[PDB]
Amino acid sequence: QVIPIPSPPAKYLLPEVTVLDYGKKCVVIDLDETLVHSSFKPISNADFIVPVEIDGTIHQVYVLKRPHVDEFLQRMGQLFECVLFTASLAKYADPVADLLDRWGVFRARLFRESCVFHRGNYVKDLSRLGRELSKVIIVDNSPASYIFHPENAVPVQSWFDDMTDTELLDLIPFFEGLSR
Repeated sequence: QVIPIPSPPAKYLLPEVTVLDYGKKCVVIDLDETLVHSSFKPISNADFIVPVEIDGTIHQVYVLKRPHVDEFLQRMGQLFECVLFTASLAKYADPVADLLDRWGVFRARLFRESCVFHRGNYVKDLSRLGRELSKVIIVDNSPASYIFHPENAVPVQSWFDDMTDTELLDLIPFFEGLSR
């Protein structure tokens, strides 16, 4: 009581759903190989460059945007409570999301701290979100991420650099139809 006790830990990944989000499915979206592909190998046509300090030293990260990601994120931001959920380091993923999400589309961003190590893999345990599970969808290229919840996952192919990819555009009418 004398001096303030540090903040007591939340029991759920997300806060309670806000007003503008009542009645909306929660869509958990992955970052790496889902929305973008990053390397440390320099390329001339990167979409973003992000400097990341690890162990006191600066790495330049080169980020390519999967085709149609802007249009996809824009429409998802209109229809759902969107949550970025990655097993990537927040020091990397956060500044990337700042450049990618220019429109307040993501209600929340969850990184490595929100993933659990299970038998070689980093799992996104959807029962921890604080949301109705029949009202959660996961958009993620790595089935190992959703090992506990494969019924909530629409299959998403890993994306590296193929500019003919249209999976995010094809996701739009799928998600519109289940917005109903």
